[PDB]
Amino acid sequence: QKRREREQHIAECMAKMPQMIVNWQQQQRENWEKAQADKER
Amino acid sequence: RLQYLIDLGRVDPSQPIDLTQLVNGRGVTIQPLKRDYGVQLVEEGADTF
Amino acid sequence: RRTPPLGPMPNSDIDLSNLERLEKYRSFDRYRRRAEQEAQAPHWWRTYREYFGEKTDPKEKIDIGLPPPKVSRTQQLLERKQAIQELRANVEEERAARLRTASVPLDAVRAEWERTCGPYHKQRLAEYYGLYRDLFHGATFVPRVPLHVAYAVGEDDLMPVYCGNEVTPTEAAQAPEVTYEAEEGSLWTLLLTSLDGHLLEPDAEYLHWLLTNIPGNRVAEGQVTCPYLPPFPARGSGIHRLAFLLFKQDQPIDFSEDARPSPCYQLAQRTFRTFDFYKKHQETMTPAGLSFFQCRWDDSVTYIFHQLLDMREPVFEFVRPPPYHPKQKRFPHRQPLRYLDRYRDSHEPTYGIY
Amino acid sequence: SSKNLGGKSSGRRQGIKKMEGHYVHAGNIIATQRHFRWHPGAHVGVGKNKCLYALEEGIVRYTKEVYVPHPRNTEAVDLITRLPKGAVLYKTFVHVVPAKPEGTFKLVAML
Amino acid sequence: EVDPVENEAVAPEFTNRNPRNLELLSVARKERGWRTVFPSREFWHRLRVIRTQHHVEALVEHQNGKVVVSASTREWAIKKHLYSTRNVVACESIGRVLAQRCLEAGINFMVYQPTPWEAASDSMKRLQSAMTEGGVVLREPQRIYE
Amino acid sequence: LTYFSARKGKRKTVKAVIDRFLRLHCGLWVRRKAGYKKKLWKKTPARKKRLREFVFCNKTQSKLLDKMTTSFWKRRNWYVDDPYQKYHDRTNLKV
Amino acid sequence: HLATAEWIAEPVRQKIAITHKNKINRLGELILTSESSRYQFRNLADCLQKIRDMITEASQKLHRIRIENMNRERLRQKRI
Amino acid sequence: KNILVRMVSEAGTGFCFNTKRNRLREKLTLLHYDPVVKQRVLFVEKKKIRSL
RNA sequence: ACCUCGGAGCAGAACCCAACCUCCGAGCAGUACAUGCUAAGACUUCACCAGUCAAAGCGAACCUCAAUUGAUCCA
Ligand SMILES: [Mg+2]
Ligand SMILES: [Mg+2]
Ligand SMILES: [Mg+2]
Ligand SMILES: [Mg+2]
Repeated sequence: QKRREREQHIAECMAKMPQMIVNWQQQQRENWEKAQADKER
Repeated sequence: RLQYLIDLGRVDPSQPIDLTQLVNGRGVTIQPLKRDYGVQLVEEGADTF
Repeated sequence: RRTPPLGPMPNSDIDLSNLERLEKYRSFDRYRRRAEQEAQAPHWWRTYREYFGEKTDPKEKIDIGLPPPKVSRTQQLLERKQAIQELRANVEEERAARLRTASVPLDAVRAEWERTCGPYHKQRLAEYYGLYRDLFHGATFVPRVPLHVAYAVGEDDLMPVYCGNEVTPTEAAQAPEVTYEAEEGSLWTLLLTSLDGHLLEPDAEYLHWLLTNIPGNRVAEGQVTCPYLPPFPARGSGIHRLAFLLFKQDQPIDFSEDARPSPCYQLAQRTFRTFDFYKKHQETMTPAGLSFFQCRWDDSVTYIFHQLLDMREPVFEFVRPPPYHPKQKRFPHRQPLRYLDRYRDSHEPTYGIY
Repeated sequence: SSKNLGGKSSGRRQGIKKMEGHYVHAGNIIATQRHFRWHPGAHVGVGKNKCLYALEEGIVRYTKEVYVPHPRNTEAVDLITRLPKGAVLYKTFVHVVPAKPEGTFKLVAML
Repeated sequence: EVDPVENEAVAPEFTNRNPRNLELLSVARKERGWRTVFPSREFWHRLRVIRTQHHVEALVEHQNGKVVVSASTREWAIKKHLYSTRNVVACESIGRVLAQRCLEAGINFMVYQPTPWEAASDSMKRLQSAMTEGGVVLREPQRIYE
Repeated sequence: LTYFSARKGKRKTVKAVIDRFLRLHCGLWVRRKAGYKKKLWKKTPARKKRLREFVFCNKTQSKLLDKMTTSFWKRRNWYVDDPYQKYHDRTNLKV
Repeated sequence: HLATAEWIAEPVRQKIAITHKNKINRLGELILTSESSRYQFRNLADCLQKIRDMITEASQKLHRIRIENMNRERLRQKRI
Repeated sequence: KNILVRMVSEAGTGFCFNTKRNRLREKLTLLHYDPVVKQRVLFVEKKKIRSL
């Protein structure tokens, strides 16, 4: 039961994972956009 | 070792073999005070047994 | 303690007085060019070329070829330049060159490349592949006859053997069609030999075709002194060299000591040495064409070993030398259990007297 | 008094570990150096403390070769492009001449 | 006893004398090192381009320094069809001819080492594009160490 | 150490040695590297692996540990799934 | 002898032949070797496991060769 | 001025690693290789250990 | 007054080499987040401890710096 619960939790997180990949990446490029705006200032 | 004991006659194959028979044939030494729990049969010489 | 230099120093002829007034490398490309010529210079100190470069004898490798064709340089360059100004007077050529949309006819470029400068390049390729070291023991020739050879595959397909492309023995199983521009009354000899591929002798090669006394461009009426055996490189033995040699023959030559019998499927009889054969017949022909190719093992190769040659197919594999592993210490002071596993022989448990 | 402090560091034990003609196995460190005194040549790799080790197994040879730096090495290219014409730099390089072939083809079956 | 076939005498070690043998098996040594200097000499074959004031020239050359194949605007074969011998059209024509010549000779891989301005130059981009569509790969495969 | 005990008249074992070292029956002493669990944010990955290794000892250190341990720790032990059953013995060792 | 092995079905037998012709001798028999242990028991067990794996798969560098074959096609392109 | 921070994986594997970051910066989120799932996954910060 | 670490001279050219000898510094900072795993062969501050480089391989991609540091127990 413990092993199956751990594997199910890992599978759930990895299922949800690529959306957090892409939205963290767009957040990072938005940080780049804010940084280049601020150094344009 | 088992085949050697059988060929030299210290272990009788015509009767069931256990720890008393092996110890009486002096094929193994067992020290239960030194946490020995018996004899493990290992695979050396399986090709000629 | 000092020792004077054994020759001129490298940066010695540069005047160190007017070093602001001297001309300068402002270009990495200019420095790279000058450093490359200085690296190609001989030098009297120890050099990577001395320790790693290949050391040929200064024999000035003898030409065993045909004399070069003679051209008239003056009218040659006149025709060159007038073709050039005609093309430059073509207005659309300049427009295409400026718009970077021009092109070049590859087939015509190739064909008259073998017309003018293909022979010297072909000699350079075959020198790189090392036939003149192997086939001819150093002696060189410029192949002055374009020797087009192709293999009929399928019903509309054929395989050109150009100067070292890979041709599988499926494509090389039957006889290749050969052409080479020629005149009437001039005799020829065509030879196919496998250099790498001798299973027993490290020095000898195998004859595969010894067609002799060819009247001209027609190839099918000459004396077949040995039938065509398709190449047979063994499994895992690597990539082998097969060479077509074309010889200009002036007189007719008997080939009786070198006539392989009716179908000759013995490698001992098919043993061959281009050095010895051209040594025996040197005063008779002169090499004029050369085309070679590369081959690997195939199922057709398995077929020729089993059915034709009546052989159990040899199998070779490429094995690496055993690793170093220094002499084992009784106390491997700062090493791991991996050191003990390095010197272990068998991976299974052992029990000794028990 | 004696207001000078420090300077008590021991010697680094650097320098040549393998001279000319020494038989050297793969991965053996040839030289250890604080600056680029000897440069890597053929079959000699360089480690991030600028150490020199053998990439192949063989014989160590020290030669003297022309020096053409990488066009991204800015300070070296600056020295090159300020050098006078007709001059070339020379550096001492370390090579390993490999003694053994990579392997052999040998018969394993008679299929 | 069975009489052995006199053909079946095979040497227990094969001696392949092809200089391209271990190279095409990808077990031959590439000359590693020279990490401080330029260019890198860890290759088997190298494309080297020389753009002179009048001519564009290209070699395919072994590690030994032996020239395998060459192609130049110096040759009549190229001069008959270029408007000028120093254009990017010139370079593309040289690359197309050299690509078919390497196809022609059996050199399928080679290592091209341009300096940054050469690599950024349109002529060399057109050159490598012509080489790639001609059929040669400008990246050599890795050596099999084990 | 204690060469003759007060109760038995026997040599005693240094437990600090027992809790730090492992003696293979061939005669080798295995140990861990000092500070292999200290300041790993400072230590580089190659240095971390070097510290995670299990390393042997000198002849001098081995003789010293053999003197601090009694003969009970030098016996041959036939454990069930000992991961050092391979390393208890020497193979192909010439002098 | 692979061809006269009645305990193997016909199409999987042909699949075994065309898949492992590099282990078929000229007498038409399959050859399997094991040298992974110093016990002939384990070596024979490995050989039998190889036979079983071959039967079940029959029931069920490459880059270099591919690119050179593409170049051989591009040289092959010339018709009559 | 800097701080050592422990970052825990978002894959739920419990894997974690310590990095340094400036104290004045916000809460860190990185893409680091998780060896349990054999894949480069997100790690968010979860603790601050000591001051650097 | 100093006590630990590093660079230069003394110690000119493999290594090493002292003084309450002559000078200069260090007890970090910056980047990265595969700064992952594993593994031939070596170096070594004159011992040990500690320290250093690294082929190949798996998996990816297509670190600078000179010192910039602290063992065991225990928490
Ligand atoms: Mg000092
Ligand atoms: Mg000192
Ligand atoms: Mg030491
Ligand atoms: Mg590696």
